[PDB]
Amino acid sequence: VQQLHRNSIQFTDGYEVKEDIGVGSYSVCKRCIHKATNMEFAVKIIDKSKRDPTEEIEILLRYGQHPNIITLKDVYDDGKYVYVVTELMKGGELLDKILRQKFFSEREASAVLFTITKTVEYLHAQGVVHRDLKPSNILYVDESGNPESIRICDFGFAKQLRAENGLLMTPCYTANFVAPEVLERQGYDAACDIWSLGVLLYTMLTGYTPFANGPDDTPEEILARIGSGKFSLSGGYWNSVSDTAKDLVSKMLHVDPHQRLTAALVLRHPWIVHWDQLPQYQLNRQDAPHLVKGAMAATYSALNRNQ
Ligand SMILES: *[C@H](c1c(-c2ccc(C)cc2)c2c(N)ncnc2n1CCCO)[C@@H](C#N)C(=O)OC(C)(C)C
Ligand code: NA
Repeated sequence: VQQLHRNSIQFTDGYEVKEDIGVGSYSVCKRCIHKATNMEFAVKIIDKSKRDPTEEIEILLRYGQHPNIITLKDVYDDGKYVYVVTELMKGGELLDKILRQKFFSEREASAVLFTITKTVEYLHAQGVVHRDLKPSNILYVDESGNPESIRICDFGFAKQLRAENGLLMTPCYTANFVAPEVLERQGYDAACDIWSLGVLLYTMLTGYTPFANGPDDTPEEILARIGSGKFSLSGGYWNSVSDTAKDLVSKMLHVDPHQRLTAALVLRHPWIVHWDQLPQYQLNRQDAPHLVKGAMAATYSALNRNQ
């Protein structure tokens, strides 16, 4: 792999390291400054002895050109750590910014889901599944609040479909070859990416998550809700929401992964297609962004205990 950058020169040579902006067990995101131009960037630093970042980086190299995918700017490998330099996101988490907008509308929500689902329809069509589309991994690059500034930002769990050979495959070229039940697994992962977008949508419309009330909810109870197939689309915050939007929600959160909408079908839904008939007036939402952040972290911690 030309992703063998161990031979060139120094990250610390060309950038000034600033503060952490995110932390995990085998990687860290810090903010940084390109010494020569004084321009700001983010840099995920990845421990090579703990994880192999090759698939993330390749995916970023091939698809980072997408207007709604985080854009890779540089990358180093001093041997022990890979330094992945990107554009720095100045708009914060998308869902959080939206929840703190008292007058957010259905029309806005549809444009947001369009932009995001368009992006995942493209990834899926190129054989990529994200596997971890939580709302905290979707950010705004600036504070304009335009859909154009949405970025999906972490591909640390993303998977590119391959044949046994180790050769890259698109869902379209299904001739080979390396297709043993791996078929169904990719098919299920893309369905989980859609589910995650259903969760995002639910929460945008009403200001709460469908399967968790706060960070204190036990993982067992969240899983029971998730597996019950049942969730409320009535009353309170749901009264003021169109029936077209509730319909789309039911189909993106459909408990049956085989009945769950595809990205392609999501974009053919009237709530996405006839945006121009969607109301621009206020939605009636709960106002508890921090509680939601907790419930969201709870929902994914409960799902990701194994993975
Ligand atoms: C990293 C992160 C990034 C970022 C994403 C991807 C790559 C290759 C490099 C950096 C980033 C950017 N570009 N702008 C603003 N904030 C950014 N963060 C921090 C978000 C808050 O934690 C994180 C993400 N996404 C991340 O996942 O960090 C750990 C893996 C948890 C350490
Ligand atoms: Na991009």
